[PDB]
Amino acid sequence: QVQLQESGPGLVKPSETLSLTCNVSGGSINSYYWSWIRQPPGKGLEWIGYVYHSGSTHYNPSLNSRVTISVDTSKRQFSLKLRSVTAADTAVYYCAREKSDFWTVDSFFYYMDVWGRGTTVTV
Amino acid sequence: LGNCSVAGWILGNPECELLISKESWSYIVETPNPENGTCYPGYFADYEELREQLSSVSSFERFEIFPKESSWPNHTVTGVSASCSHNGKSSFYRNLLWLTGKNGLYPNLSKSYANNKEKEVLVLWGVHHPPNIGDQRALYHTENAYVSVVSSHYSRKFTPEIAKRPKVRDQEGRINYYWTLLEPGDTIIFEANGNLIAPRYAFALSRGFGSGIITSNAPMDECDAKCQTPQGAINSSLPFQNVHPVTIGECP
Amino acid sequence: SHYSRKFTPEIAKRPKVRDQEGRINYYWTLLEPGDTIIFEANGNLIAPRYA
Amino acid sequence: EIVLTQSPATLSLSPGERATLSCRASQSVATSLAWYQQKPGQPPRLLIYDASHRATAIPARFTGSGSGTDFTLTISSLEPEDFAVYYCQQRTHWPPALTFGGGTKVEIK
Repeated sequence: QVQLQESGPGLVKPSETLSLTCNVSGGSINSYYWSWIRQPPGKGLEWIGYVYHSGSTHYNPSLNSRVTISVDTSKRQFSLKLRSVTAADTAVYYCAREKSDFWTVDSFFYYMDVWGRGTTVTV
Repeated sequence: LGNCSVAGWILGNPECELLISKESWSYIVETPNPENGTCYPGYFADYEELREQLSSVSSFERFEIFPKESSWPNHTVTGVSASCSHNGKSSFYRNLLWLTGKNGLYPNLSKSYANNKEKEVLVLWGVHHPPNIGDQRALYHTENAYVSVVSSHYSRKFTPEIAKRPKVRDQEGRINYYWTLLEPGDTIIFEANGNLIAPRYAFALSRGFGSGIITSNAPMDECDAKCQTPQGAINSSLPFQNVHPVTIGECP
Repeated sequence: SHYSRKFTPEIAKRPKVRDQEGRINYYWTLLEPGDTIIFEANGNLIAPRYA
Repeated sequence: EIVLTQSPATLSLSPGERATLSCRASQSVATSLAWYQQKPGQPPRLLIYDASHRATAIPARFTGSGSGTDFTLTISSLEPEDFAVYYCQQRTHWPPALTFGGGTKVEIK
């Protein structure tokens, strides 16, 4: 059973850089797609971007060139980079595992999730 | 052979499943334009040469070279493809297996085989080129991959390239099937890391002379003759005929 | 001036052959008069001695 | 580019009735849509994936269905603990491009 927890709470001044980590229990970061989820209070949930367990990145185009993610090469934790943090995107920040299952060799519709407890990155 | 091609039948195409249970015969037959042939698209490596294998094999027994049950504990095999349908429920080839990663891992595998059947044995497999890197990671949990097959006379290295290709059966990825022969006393080693289609039914062969492959249309009933041609058989002792050049059996 | 190819020696344990697992592939070629052959290598050669 | 417009933005009912929620795509995403649950405050748990199947050990209460663009949820029977906020989720395969939809609240009368 893989269980996950984030790290790095606190505040941030405008135009500064946000960096909060996320370490993995239960199993490891070997296999699946590991994802970063943010949600402005009283609204929906966008998605910052995520990186493959091997370490290949995929970032949200609408929020490009402000993010850097990877595993810390101990393959037990991963962290979010956010340069020039405007006071706008205040949110509870979710660390989520995204694992892809399938039935046939076509529909990979199964994109499951398990996530932690959310990080209160109040600006 | 009915509807399936030789490529279809040797791979156990799910349209001539009924063809499984005959292991001794006289001469192949082929509808000239077999449709339900190689169900999953691709490019049979050295197709014609293997076509020439079967032109002279007398009889052959099939056997689970690696039984589906115990051969792959750390992997999973029950992987089908909607293109390769059967009655509407998605299914795969009989003789091949889709070793896809299991439990979030696809551990390296080395499933060797020392042949001791005292006859030439035939082996099939294939390496699956996905049309898309995301397909590859969702199916085998690794960016790149390599496959190696080794004998005491045969060895080559497989790197499945990634490239989107035109629609073929509404399913972009392709495989290349391969094959080889093992002389008695030879051991074949299947070293792989990703993108395998492991064998499940290797064919133990037995050659001969007097058989052949033809391409006919006529139906089949209870004749009794000695010299059959694509247009039928002959039951006379005259020494020359002008029915069709290609023959089977001792013929005028 | 007519022939060239690139050699990457793959690594793989193979069955016993003469109680010695590694193998080579020998190769060969012909040179017409006036042709120059170049042996660029970095590792795993068996260079010619008697052409 | 792919977006998930929702309707209704809210539904209210007396606990024990039928419930139905839907999400509408901006394009033709075949079946890779999956919907959630999120109690007040707590982080959410996945409920229905491929818009077809219940999660692991989820009560007889839920069922997700439909195929094509418009997908719909059904509550064959509800319990008061289910009063929460439900979502929808699309995941384009190769460029991963995960994008959610609106997300609505299921209050009472």
